[PDB]
Amino acid sequence: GQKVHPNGIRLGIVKPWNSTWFANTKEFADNLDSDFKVRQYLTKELAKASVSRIVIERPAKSIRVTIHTARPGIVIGKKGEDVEKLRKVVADIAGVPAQINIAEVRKPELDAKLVADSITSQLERRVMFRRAMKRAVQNAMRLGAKGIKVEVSGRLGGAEIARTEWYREGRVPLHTLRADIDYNTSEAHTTYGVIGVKVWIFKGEI
Amino acid sequence: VSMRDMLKAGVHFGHQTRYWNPKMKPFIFGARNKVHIINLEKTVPMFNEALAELNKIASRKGKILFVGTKRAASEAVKDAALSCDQFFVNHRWLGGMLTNWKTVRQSIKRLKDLETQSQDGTFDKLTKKEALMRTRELEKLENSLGGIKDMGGLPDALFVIDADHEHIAIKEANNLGIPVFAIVDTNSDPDGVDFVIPGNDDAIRAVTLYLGAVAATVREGRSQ
Amino acid sequence: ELQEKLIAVNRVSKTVKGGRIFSFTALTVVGDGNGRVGFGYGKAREVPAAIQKAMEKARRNMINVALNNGTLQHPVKGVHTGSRVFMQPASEGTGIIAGGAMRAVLEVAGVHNVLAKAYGSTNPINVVRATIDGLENMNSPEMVAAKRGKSVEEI
RNA sequence: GGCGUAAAGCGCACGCAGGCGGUUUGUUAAGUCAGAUGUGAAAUCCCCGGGCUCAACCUGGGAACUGCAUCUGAUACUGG
RNA sequence: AAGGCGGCCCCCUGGACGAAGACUGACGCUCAGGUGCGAAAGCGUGGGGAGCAAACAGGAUUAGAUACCCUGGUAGUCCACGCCGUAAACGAUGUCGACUUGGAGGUUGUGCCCUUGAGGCGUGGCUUCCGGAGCUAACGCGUUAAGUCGACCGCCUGGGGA
RNA sequence: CUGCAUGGCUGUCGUCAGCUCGUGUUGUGAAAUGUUGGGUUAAGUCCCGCAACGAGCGCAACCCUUAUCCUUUGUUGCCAG
Repeated sequence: GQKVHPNGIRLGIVKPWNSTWFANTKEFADNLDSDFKVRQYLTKELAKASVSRIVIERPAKSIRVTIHTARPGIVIGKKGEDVEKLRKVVADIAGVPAQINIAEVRKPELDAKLVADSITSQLERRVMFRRAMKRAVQNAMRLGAKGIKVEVSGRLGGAEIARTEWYREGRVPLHTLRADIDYNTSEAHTTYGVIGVKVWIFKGEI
Repeated sequence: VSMRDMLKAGVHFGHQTRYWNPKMKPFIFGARNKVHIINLEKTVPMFNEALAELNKIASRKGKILFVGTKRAASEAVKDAALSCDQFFVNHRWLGGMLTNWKTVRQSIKRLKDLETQSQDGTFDKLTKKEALMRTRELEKLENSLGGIKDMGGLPDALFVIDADHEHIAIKEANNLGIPVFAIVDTNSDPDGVDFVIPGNDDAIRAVTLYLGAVAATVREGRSQ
Repeated sequence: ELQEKLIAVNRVSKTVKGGRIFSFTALTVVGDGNGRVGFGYGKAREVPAAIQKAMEKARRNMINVALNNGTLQHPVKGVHTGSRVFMQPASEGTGIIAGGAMRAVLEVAGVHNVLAKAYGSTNPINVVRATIDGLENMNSPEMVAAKRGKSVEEI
């Protein structure tokens, strides 16, 4: 069977939204198309910087991007230098005057997006896929993830037929709404087409 | 520990002839009313042979485990293990207490959560069903693992009332290389048992006699 | 400390509604190069999981055997199921001249010099049973001195 | 090496040739065992040497030719 | 002995088993070739023929129904005397002998016991079901072995062809 | 062009009560046991048993809506006195 998206069923229960601005119907489609391009930019720039999550709010006129990332140093560059040359190409893309922030991520082993990006990276430099999965599971479980499954898919070690090996460890309860199930996803672009990588990460409940 | 005393209990009495193991042919006198009679000039050397080693185990601080999930012998074994401060089993022997210890020591760990977390943190977060759906788990764990809870590792000996009923226990002990002592009726098998002690195991004052002697010779070993 | 071969790895299978659940057996012997030998036989759904379950099952489950200068006492037979197995002590510098699964068992047992021969089946699992069956019933000159109550020039 | 189900127990009996034969003492010495002599061609094989620069190749001495016969003993087992 | 043997009565007759004693004194076991016995069907000569019933006939059923089902029905089934020599003729387990823990029964003898009860204590023979060690690929066999041995015989050596 | 090289997304058996693992144990082994049995439930739901002891994904609950009441708050909604 097909599963509901575990982020999406849990919005306004235990997960919060990422675009958190109000509009009326004139300017709604435009805000969406701005917020798309401000994310489609900041993903392409900060690929090395290890970015979990780009929140956007819109107070007043102005746009306010928070970034969450494993590596604050490489975004802030030196004296900002890089923060401040992000702002003035963001503030074109919005139209309004901008404001970038940063947060850490303390445990990059427990973010779904970063675990997936990680695994997806290793698969493009031709690492054996069972090692790449199984490192990632161990790493989360020694830093106290209550559980974690990962699930790669489709031409693994350059086979001619697609398969999906997956590998749980601990508890991962996806029909429990109360459960914080950090989830995310990534495509590895290899010489054998794409390989897709899901990652769930239970962290406990309420 | 006297042949006089043993005859007053009923240690000579067996099972009916029908139900014998022929491996117990050396430890038999003969039949009356079609019932086998245990030779007690075989018992008394073999009992005082065994209580030699129960003292010599208990001297060097080694843990005895009493076993008796006969309904006759159950309250005897509980009582007679708490006299010497050794460990016991009287509800169900669990398939793989000893061989699968590493797993069982979780449901010990669980019994030492639910006794403490209760009394002392007293829960008083409830729901009210979940107050007594822990009292129903703490009851059912106490029966099963109340005896062995403090043991902290494998025992250095077993003591087994009825070989034939508690055959799972004896069989487990001979994987691990633990010495086994057993009370062995005419109907029972001696083969796994290291020090066999032939005897009635059915009647209650028969059982109380043996545990009398073993209680005694553990405490004398413990005290030194 | 101790030496540890991998003999064989089957894939076995089990049918269900879905189709086939594949699974791997491995088969290992360990030994102290000096007259102790276990064998263990693991199963798991991955292959390195199974070798590991076998290496554990072999360490516990492991038996003594009195060799003589790195070869047998006397010419032994041995049998389990289809596999019959004859082994014969040899002069120094033969090497282990011996079959498939036999050859593993004898190397880590610390036999250096034998003439083996497997008749019958040569199913790896039943041959390492038959080989160990052989080696454990085989009996020293000091054991038979004791049996009969002697200690002669037969010693 | 097998023969209940994989190939394999005659449908069942009687029974001649054949094979096998309880226990004891004596005797015989056919089988059996031990010893001795005769023969078992030379080459070949195997061992220790020697000669071709080495090796193949050649060669000295031995062992072997598990056999057959005759003679003298042994007599537990088999046979008479 | 196997094939097999079933109302009651008579006549002729084979074997088995048990008890106590007497008698011969290894007279034994197995058996290629040989001789005998050998269900049912079938064949021969002559009787018999109720019921049943291959063939055959009609009726149904059915796409068809040369069948299953129905109504009939001939050989055959029965007796006598001959042949045929075969069967999943099977315990799918050659015969003879010895040894190796138990339990529950059945059948048929026999000896001791206030027979005091249709009973208590033993001792033979045949037989049914469980199951131990051991054996076996396993299923299972398991003192009536497929366990541990010995004697003689028969037979097997990929599937089809056959 | 190839869904018969792929990712992603979806239908389907089916909101059916199932599907598995670890450690132990039995078996030369594939495997088995657990997961079966006696009750019961919408439910491998729960209890009792039993060479099994435990764990996970599912079931259930945690979410939205509807069914009664209370508290607060009354315009653009309401009108008992």
